[PDB]
This record gives sequence, C-alpha cells and structure tokens, in this order.
Amino acid sequence: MPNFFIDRPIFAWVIAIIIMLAGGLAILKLPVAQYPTIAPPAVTISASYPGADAKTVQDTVTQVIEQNMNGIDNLMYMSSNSDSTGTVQITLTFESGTDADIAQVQVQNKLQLAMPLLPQEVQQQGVSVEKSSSSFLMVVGVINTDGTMTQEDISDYVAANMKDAISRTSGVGDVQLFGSQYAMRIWMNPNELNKFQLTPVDVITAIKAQNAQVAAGQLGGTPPVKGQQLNASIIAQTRLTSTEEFGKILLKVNQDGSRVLLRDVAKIELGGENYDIIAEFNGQPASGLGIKLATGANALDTAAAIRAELAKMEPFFPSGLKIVYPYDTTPFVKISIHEVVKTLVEAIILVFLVMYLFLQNFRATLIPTIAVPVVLLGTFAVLAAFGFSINTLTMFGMVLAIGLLVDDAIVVVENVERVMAEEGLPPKEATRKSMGQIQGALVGIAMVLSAVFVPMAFFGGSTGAIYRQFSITIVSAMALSVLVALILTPALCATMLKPIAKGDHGEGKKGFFGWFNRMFEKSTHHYTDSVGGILRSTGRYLVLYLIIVVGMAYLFVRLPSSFLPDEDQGVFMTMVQLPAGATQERTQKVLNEVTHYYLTKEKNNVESVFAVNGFGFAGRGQNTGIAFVSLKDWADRPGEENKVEAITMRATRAFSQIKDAMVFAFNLPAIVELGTATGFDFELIDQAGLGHEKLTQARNQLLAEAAKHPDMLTSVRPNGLEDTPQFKIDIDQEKAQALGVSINDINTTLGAAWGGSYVNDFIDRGRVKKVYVMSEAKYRMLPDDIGDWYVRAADGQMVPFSAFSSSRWEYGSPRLERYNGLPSMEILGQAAPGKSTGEAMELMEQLASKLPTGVGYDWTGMSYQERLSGNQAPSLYAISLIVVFLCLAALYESWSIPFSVMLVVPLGVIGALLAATFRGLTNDVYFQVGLLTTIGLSAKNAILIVEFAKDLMDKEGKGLIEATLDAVRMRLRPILMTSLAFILGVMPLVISTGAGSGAQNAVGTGVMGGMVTATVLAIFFVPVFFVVVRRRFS
Amino acid sequence: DIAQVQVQNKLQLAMPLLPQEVQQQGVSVEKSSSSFLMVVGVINTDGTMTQEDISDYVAANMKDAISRTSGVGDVQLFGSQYAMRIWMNPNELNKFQLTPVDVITAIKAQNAQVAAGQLGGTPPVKGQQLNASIIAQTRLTSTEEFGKIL
Amino acid sequence: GADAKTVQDTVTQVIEQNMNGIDNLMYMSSNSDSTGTVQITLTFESGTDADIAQVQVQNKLQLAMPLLPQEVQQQGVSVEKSSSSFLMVVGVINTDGTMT
Amino acid sequence: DTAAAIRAELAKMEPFFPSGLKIVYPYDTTPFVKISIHEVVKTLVEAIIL
Amino acid sequence: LPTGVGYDWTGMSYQERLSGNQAPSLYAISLIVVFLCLAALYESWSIPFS
Ligand SMILES: O[C@H](COc1ccc(Cl)c(Cl)c1)CN1CCC(Nc2nccc(C(F)(F)F)n2)CC1
Repeated sequence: MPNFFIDRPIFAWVIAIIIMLAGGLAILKLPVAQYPTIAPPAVTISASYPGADAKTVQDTVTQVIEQNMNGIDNLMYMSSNSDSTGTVQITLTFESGTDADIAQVQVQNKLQLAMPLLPQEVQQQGVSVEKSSSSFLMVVGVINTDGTMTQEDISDYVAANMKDAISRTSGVGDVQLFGSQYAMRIWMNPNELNKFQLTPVDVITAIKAQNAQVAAGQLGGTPPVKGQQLNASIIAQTRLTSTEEFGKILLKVNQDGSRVLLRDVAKIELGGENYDIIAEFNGQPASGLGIKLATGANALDTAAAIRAELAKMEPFFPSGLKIVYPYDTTPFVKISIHEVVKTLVEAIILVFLVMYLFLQNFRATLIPTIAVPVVLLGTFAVLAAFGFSINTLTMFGMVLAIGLLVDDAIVVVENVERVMAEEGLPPKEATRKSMGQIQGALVGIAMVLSAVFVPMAFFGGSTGAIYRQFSITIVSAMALSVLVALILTPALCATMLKPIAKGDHGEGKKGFFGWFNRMFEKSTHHYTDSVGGILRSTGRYLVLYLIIVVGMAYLFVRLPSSFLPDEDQGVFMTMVQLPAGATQERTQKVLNEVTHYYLTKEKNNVESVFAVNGFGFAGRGQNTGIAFVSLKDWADRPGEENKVEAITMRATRAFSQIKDAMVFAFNLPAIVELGTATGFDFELIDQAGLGHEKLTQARNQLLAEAAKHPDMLTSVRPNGLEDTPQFKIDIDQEKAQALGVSINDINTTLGAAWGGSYVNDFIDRGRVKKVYVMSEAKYRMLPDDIGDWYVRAADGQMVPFSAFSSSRWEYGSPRLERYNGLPSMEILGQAAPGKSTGEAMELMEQLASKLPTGVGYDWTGMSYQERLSGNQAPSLYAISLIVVFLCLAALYESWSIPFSVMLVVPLGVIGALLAATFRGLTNDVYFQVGLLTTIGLSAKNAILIVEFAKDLMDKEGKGLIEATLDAVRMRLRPILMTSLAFILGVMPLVISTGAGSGAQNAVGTGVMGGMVTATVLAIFFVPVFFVVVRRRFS
Repeated sequence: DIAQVQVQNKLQLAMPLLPQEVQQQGVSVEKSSSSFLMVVGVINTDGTMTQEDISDYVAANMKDAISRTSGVGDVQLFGSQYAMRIWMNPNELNKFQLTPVDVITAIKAQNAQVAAGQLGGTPPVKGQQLNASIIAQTRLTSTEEFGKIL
Repeated sequence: GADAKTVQDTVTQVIEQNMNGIDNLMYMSSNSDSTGTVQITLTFESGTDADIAQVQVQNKLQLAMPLLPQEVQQQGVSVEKSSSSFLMVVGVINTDGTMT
Repeated sequence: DTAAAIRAELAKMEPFFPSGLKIVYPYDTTPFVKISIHEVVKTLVEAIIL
Repeated sequence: LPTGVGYDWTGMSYQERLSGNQAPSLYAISLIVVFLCLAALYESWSIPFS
C-alpha cells in the first residue's frame, strides 16, 4: 500500500487535502465546552407550599409525588428533601446513556397525573420539572449604586426587560432568574381588622371577587338575527393594574356609609414574591441571571453573544444600574483551550527543531510538519463525526496523542534517511525499501495501540464517560497517524527528499553540526558496546528487572488516588451556617463580616463578593448563606500565595475566629456537575417505619461508631439539619365549636397571617403578576403576637386565639430527607489518609450492619458509581493484554517473541510513578491516561527494535547477538529523537503554574518521567528481553 | 415511549372534564404486556397475620419499590393497602340527627394538616432574633384519634 | 372571553419566553385572537425528529404552564405536531334535502 | 433482566420483613426460559462431541 | 420604512432565500470535489485544470 502511493504522490496529496478540509469544517462546526456530559442525567421536581413546615410538605406533597413516580425507565435512584421553607425538591437520577428529554417528559407526565392529589395551594404555585444535571455557563448580576432601587426593583426590571433578550440570544440553552418579579402585597393590620370586625378570609374573598376576568360574549354573535349588520366582542371586568385600584377594594360599608376599603385594614404595595433570599454585590442590592448553554453550542461564542446583548442593553438602563459578572468561568476555559493549542503548536515546532538537529536536512524536517497537522485535523473531523466536542478532556487527549503522532512521522522519515545514507539509494527506492521494512510493524503497532486504548471506553458511569473522551480522541489520532504514515509520509519522502551518499554520516561537517554528528557516532558506538557487554550477563539485568518491577508495585500501592486536579478558576465559595433558629439579620451580619474581610484583607486578589443570604448549600433557611468570591485575573495574582488554595486556607483560618457562625471557604470541584468526589455518600434508610426520632438515634449511634475509628474514617458527618424548636398551637375543636367559630376560618386566618396566602393574579405593565396577602411584619414576629389576632364567630363577635387554643414549644426537623421513597439521612465521609475509599465503604457497611432493627443503608452519589465501576479495570486490562499478545504473535509469527515486547511496561510505569511521587501528585485520570500513552510509546519502540532484529535474523543470516546489536544500533537515533521532542514538548506542562496548572501538571509530570525512564531503560532492556526469550524458546 | 407521550398528551385534555372522584383516585397511563411477567406472592408461615395485613405490608413496603424497577410496566396488587375505614351506623346517625355529609365534613375539618407560617418570618422586623416554624393541626395517625372526632 | 392584548400578555408572551432553548429551531410564530385563543407554531430545521421536537416543546411548556390563568388549565394547553395545509376536504351533502 | 432486578429488590427488602413473612413465586415462566436455553446449549456441545 | 421596523421571510420565502444563499457554496464545493477526484484518478494537476 505504501508502494501504491509512492508511485502516486498526487493521489496521496488529494487524500491529505480531503482530510484537512474535513478537519477544518469540523473545527468550524465543532461545539466547544469546558467539559462534556459526565454526570448521569437527573431530573428535579420542585414544588412550594408557602407557610408550611417540613413535615407538612413531606406528608402532603413529597410522599404523594414519590408514590406516583412509577413506570419511568432507566431510573438509577430517587432522593427528596422537604424544607421548613415550604419547598420540596425531588431528584430522580437515571442511568448513564439515558435520553434526558425522554426521562424528563416521563417524570412530568407522571406528575401531571399525580397533580390532582396535591393541595390546591401547591397546584396554584406550580410544580416545575427541570434537568438538574447541567450547570450555569454564566451568572450575570445587576446592581444599583444610587440606592434608589432595592433587590425587588432590580429583580423585576431584570424579569421585564433583560430576561427575554438573553433567552433569545443564540446558544443560550436556559435562562433562570435569581429572584422574582413584582407582586402585589397586602400587609394586614390585625388591630384594624378587629376594629372593623373583619378577618383575613374577608380580605381574600374581596380580592378574589374584585380582581378577575369575565367572559362576556359578542354583540351580533352567531346564531344571528336575520339582518344583523354589526358584530363586535364585548369587554367586561378586567384585572386590576395598580396599587391604587387594589386600595379601593371594598370589604364592608358602615351603617353610616363610610366605606371600609381594603387600604383601611392593610397596606398595599408592590414587593417581592418571596423575601427568603437577599442578594448583595459588594454590599449593594443585586439580582442575578443564571445562563446555561444549549446543546451543541459553542461556549465561547455564547458568552460573547451574551456580553454583546448586555452591552446593547446598557445604554437603555435606568440610571444607576450596572451589569457585573460575579461568577464567570469562561475566561478560565478560554485560557485552558488556548494553552492546549499553544502546547500543540510548540510540539510541532520542537519536532521540527529536533528533526533538523539530528538529520540536518530542511526538506526532511518539512515532512513531519506536513504529516502531524493533517492527522490532527483528521482527528478533529473524526470527533465531529462521533458527536464529540472540543473540551478539556478531548484537548488533553490530543496533547497526549501528539507524542504518538510525532513518533509515527519520525520513524518513517528517519528510516528513509538512514536507508539513503547507508545504501546510497535515491529517495524513491530508499523510501520503498524503508516502507517494506516498517509497514508490517506500523500495522501491528496500530492494532496494539488500539488494544491498549479502546478498553477505556468501556468503563461504567461518570468515569466511563471521562475515560471514553480520551479513548476516542487518542484512538482516532493513532488510527489517522498510521493511515498517514502508510499513505502520505512515504509519498512526501519519495517526492521531497534529495539524494544522500552511500556513506555520509555527516561527520565531515564544519561546526556545531559536525561536532554533534561525531559525538553521535561516538555515543552510538559506546551504546552498542555497552549493550553487547550486557548481553553476556543477562541474569544480572534480569534480576535488576525484577527489582524494577518490585519498586513499581511499591510505588503504585503507596501512591494516592484522585479524580481530577483542583483548578484555580478565579472563583471560590464561602458557606456561612448560623446556629439553629437564627434570623436573616444575624446571617446578614456574618455575611457582611465575610465581605469586609475579603474586600479589605484580600483586596489585592478579590475583586467582588456576591453574598447570598438565605440560601446555602445543603440548606435553605434564614440561618444559612453563601458568598461567591471572584478573584482578579491570574496575571494580577503572581505567586503561590495568591492562588485559590492559599486564599481559601487563609480565609478559613481567619473566619475560624468568628463566633455564632461556622464560615468555611472552599474551591470549586473540577467538574461542578458531579460535585465533589472526595469521599463517600451514605444513606441510612428507615425500612420498618421506625420514625424520625428512632432514625436520628440510629444515625447518632453510627456517627459515634465511625468516630471510634479515626485511622480508617475521617470527618464522617451528617449532610442534614438537626431538630430545632417549633411553636406548636393546639386548637381545641370543642371550644371552637362551642364559641361558634369554624376550624376552617381559624386555620385560614392563622395561615394567611403568619405564612401568607396567594390569592390571584393582576396585570402590571402588561405582565401577569401574583397577589399575596400576609400579616404586616410587626404583628407576626413573636408568640405573644398570636394574641393580637381575632376570628369572627357565627354570632358576629370577634374571639381571640387564646380563647380556643393553647400553645407550647416542641422539637421538629427543619429538613426531612427521603431516599427511594423511604425516610433517610445522608452521611458524608471520607477514607483516612493512606486508606482506599473501598475499604472505608466496607468499614461503613460493617458498622451499619450493627444498627438497630429496621434500619437499612444504601450507597448514593459517587459511591454508587464506585460500586458500579469497582471491578472493571482488572478485567478490561486483562482483555487488553490478551489482545495485545495475540496481535504481537500475529505480527511476529511466534508465540514467544511477543513476551520480549510485553516485558517493557514496567520500564515506563516506574518512571511515571517516580515523577508523580516526587512532585506530590496523585493517581488521577490524567496520570492514568499519560501512563497508557507512555506504555504505548515504549511498546512501539520495543516492537520496532524486535521487528528489526527478527528481520535481520530471518531475511539475512545474522545470528542472535549480531542481529540484536545491529537492530539496536539502527533504532537508537529514532528513539532518542522522538523522546527528546516529546519531553521538550511536555516540559511547559510540567513547569506550568498559571491558569489550568492542575491538569497541565498532572498530564505533564507523569508523561515526562515515564518517557525518560522508558527511553533510558528500554534501549538496553529490550535487547536483553529479546535475547533471553529467543534462547529460552528455540 | 413516544406512543405513551402522545396518548397522555391527548389524555390531559380530557382530564379536566373527568369527575373529581376519578381524578382523585388517580388515572394511570402505562405501556406493558397484557400478561403477567411473574407473580411474587407473600405468605406468613407463622399464621399471625391475616390477608389484610399481608396485603397492606406488600402495598406499603414492597409495591412502590417494584413499580420503580426498570422494565416493570405494571404491578397489580392481589389485595389492598390499609386505609382508615369509617363504617357508619344509620341508626346511630339518625339518633343524633346526623348524616354522612356531616361525617365527611367533620373528617375533612378535624383530619387535616395546615401550613401555619413561621415566627419571625421574612420580611422580618429589624432586630428580630428568633425564627421558628409554627406547627398546627396535623393529620391523625390512629383509630383512637379518628374515633375522637367531634 | 379575553381580549387579544390581554391574552397575548398573560399567555402568549409567557409561553414564548421559555421556547427559545429548543434544539434545531428555525423560527417561531404566534397569533393571539380576541376569542382568547393563542396559537404558537415552532418551525424546526429540516431533518429534525418531529417526535423529539414535540417532547422538547412539552418540556419547555410545562415550566410556563403554572403561570397561565386557571381557565387555561381548565380548557388545557395542547402541544402537537402541525401542518399548515389540508391534504383533502371531504364534504357531505344531502341530495334529498331532508337535512339542514 | 427485569426478573433479576425484581429479585434483587426483593432481596434488599427481605432482611427487614416481620417475623414469619415469606416470599413465594406461585407463577414464573422464567425458569422454563433458562432451562430451555440451557438444553439447547447442551445439545450444541453434545453435537460438537459427536 | 421608519426606524425600528425590520423585515423577515418565512415559509416558501425562507426556503427560497436559503437556497439562493447556499447555491454558490454548493457550486464551489462541487467544482473542488470534481477537481480533486480528477487529480486523484489521473495523477496530475494539469488534466484536472484543463
Ligand atoms: O444554583 C442556583 C444559583 O446559585 C448561584 C447563585 C449565584 C451565583 Cl454567583 C452562583 Cl455561581 C450560583 C441556586 N439558586 C440559589 C438561589 C436562587 N434564588 C435566588 N433568589 C433571590 C436572589 C438570589 C441571588 F442571591 F442569587 F441573587 N437567588 C435560585 C437557585
């Protein structure tokens, strides 16, 4: 096949042009995102039941929905939580590879069938089903500096003016508003209501009656009278549109005729739908917009379009309003992608430089410069054909495969040049001979590398997807590299190279090139002499190989395991947790302290703090909060102390002094969608209907038992809230009946006053908005205020709550959790240093096995994936080894020679492990993929050496030792000039300390160490293996 | 999947027109075979439980989990889950001048769980230090509680 | 029994807000009538799977579904694949003349 | 696969059953499927031997 | 027309505009493909040009 294209250079050029055009089209059309879809598809059902506690929401909402979640396909599991804020959130996690749209529609349809079973208030608020597996591309904050506007005003302006245009922007998959529109608010005064002998029920009824839309017909509508000439539509009562109209709503008229309008007993004002969450941006009122990218959309282009649309908005904004970007990771993504592209380009340049240094022929150096970009473009085209996208994993896969591509080009070009220099043949016949020598080896190497890299794609779950990214990328790059080396590279060698003499090795050259040449023949002679001396004492080097293997096992077992390096993305989060029962003001004070610290002590690094009072992770209440701290540009933060890790450690140390609050600063997970992968997630399930208290006791016992094992488990804590005091009101039905007051009226008055009620809608500036009736804050603060509220009995006399009710304080859960439809409690933990997560989970299972009767357990989150993919690696790599052995036996036509090639893996693995250990890195995904790349390249070198030696023994009459020595002499130069090029290409990643330095270092350090040791050891261990194997079996 | 999606898309138009009792009993749309894949029976080898108890246990502790298993298209319970059964005596109702309407109204009023709001709820007053959930009438959980309805 | 402007603001805009995130969408049209009817048509690119497009439109619509007035829910919001032309018209007459 | 998943779920449930409760399988066509497939495979092996 | 009043095409007109817009690209790509195929088959850059 190489001979076909050697005689047809134009056909090979046409093939290369086609590949380049396809790659360019793919680059133009390929989506770009930081990461692909890694986490399993998940669908979240969210409902709100205003004024309701956790138990009320769970009993009336959560349990019904969970009982009606049946018949949905590919559901891995289902969890739910009901808060004291009145919010239920149910996450259904489906198996990987499930169509998210189909799962989402099935979940919606089962909820639509369950909807009639829910409270009317829950139905009125609406139950929303979303896909929660995705994260936010961007978060655009809107702030007011003049102080004229508040959070509600800014949120309403964003909803009315900004949301639509952002949604219409190209590539904007989803837009969610951090806040709510305006809503009419009826702040009831209990004393005024008692004075006029009214109750909140009357206000609700009047508002419903006097704010509605009525269908009214048409003048002349059909069936029509015989000569009708005019047809028109009749307009009747329409919804109110202003606070003034609501003010005049009439609730009663006095005997005298003075009118008891609505404003008499309440304050009418436009406010927020919910006041639970307060937002500030550097201590200024703010609202937000979270923007999620669409499918197949370019993240960079989408961010640019969003910014352009916001700039278009800017001139029309009300004076004093400003756009800010509290959370913008797109710059980090851009820098990472640009750094990878720069790495690839510099790799090509280093290949050119090394090729010129060794061969000292410009036309020879041109050939790899044409070959490698063609393979890269073909790889892009193949990725587009498979539906992949340009992301961090794919780009680093290309970076890793660059070494294989460089080796493929260098082998062909150097072999052709060596044949020309030795036999003196002209370029065409020299190329023919070289390809006749190396083509079978190249095909066998293609098969071997396919066997090595394909199995990654068959891991299960999130790790399966992460490894499949690299697997597809590298396998496609390798296949295109081999195809190019068989099609185009020989044609380029035959057409571009110029004749070289039968004996010229360059030693006649005058300056640095001549010195380097002569030094190189001297070094090659010394290397051949050393190898020959080695082959006479093979036993010592066999025991040395055993020592190397033992050291490899030691380093592997003693190396920690990780998932993905933590990156300095320019943003981190501080979570604030106040004691139970804390109010919004105390959390606001703590958040103000945190913001002041960040903007004063860390003023050089931090540019903005987005404080969110009322919402924090693993909670939703007044006693929780979260601040999203954004750092200045990496170029403005030079040093190791000005990075996210150091900043977070300093902030945590400073905040540990804060009293009456737990404040903890931390960096983002590498993949926020998967969240943390640090430890284990454990679910303790109530299986026998024990109750909340018994489950709490079981959880406490398990936590104590885990704490009694410091050396195996660390920071085993509950991922939930503890029980808190609650105000219980016991309404005596007998007393209420005796005094002539209905229980329904009492409950309605209490709920409307102290929790608020949603009555109906109105039209504000041509937008439908909600109407809420609630007590004024002054009269719904303390238990004593219960005495300020009166209910009208059937007799028309107002009776107090104390007359027909009593009060006390009890304990209740502010957040109730369920797993797979049963009550549960979530425990988060992690293995102690030096302990694997598997044995930590085994110990947790052993501890849980001793818990009281009726208490079960389950694994969720990352633990579920770990259980799924626990045993895949050994079997997959056993299959890989078997297939590699079979391919090598096919290549060499021998059942024993393949062992000489396969004995080379430890040579690179040991160096990779040593490099990782010395730099204090972990066994993460990047390290493993780099390990596979190093193993593949070392196997390539060994395969070529053994092929040359065997061909020398068979086609010629040379003996074992002579053939091996000649083979190593022939293969020394390509090995060295590939290792040097790849090592120098990866050095920038090794020494990188800027943005994205985590993944860069993880990819670079292991690769560099593995290449160094693979080269150095293999160049004189492979001949030993070949000689020993040939002697043993022959 | 698409067939079920379209069928229930059309069914959602009829749902508002169906009687409230039908909606409250739960309308189901399913895609499954006409024949049972299998039958998982449950007995008691000690003889302590009756048919009602076994059926309630299967409905409450095993039915939902099986229904959520992938590949399960339908689950038919050979029994029924427990429920609070009020067996009315017409003679007693007439003696006290009562009607099943009155019984239903009393059950609805005195067996309910109401959202009662919060102490120190947002918007709060300045200087508010306490925030708590107000608990009120809760659903009854025993036959004794139901028998005490006035 | 709703005006064209009122139904457009209360219904048409609300629905149209959440329909901009659907895949393979070429363009969108909508008409609001004084009879209270709202008709929105989303035209997708050629070769798009119609069933998947309809499923995605349902998924986006259910988000805005609660925001519509209770009367809209009572009558119901329908999402279905549509065509703008009649394949044929089948008329029925009474030759005798005994049926109006 | 569905039968295997159902049996796995029942195994999860079983440890928490009340005293005396027992699961039985009064109707299951799956064992016939397994035995039939096994018999055909056995026939193939015996055919190779013959 | 006054400022703020734009226009667009729909239905048949959208398809007609798209076809007219993408015709020249189609011609160029087809010519390039034929040229490359001729060069590949006849092993020359002169025969495809002629
Ligand atoms: O995951 C979502 C977004 O969380 C964030 C938020 C900010 C950043 Cl910068 C980032 Cl990165 C992430 C969670 N989210 C929390 C509250 C929000 N509801 C709200 N309501 C009123 C005001 C606000 C606030 F504070 F965001 F303006 N939010 C709705 C759901």
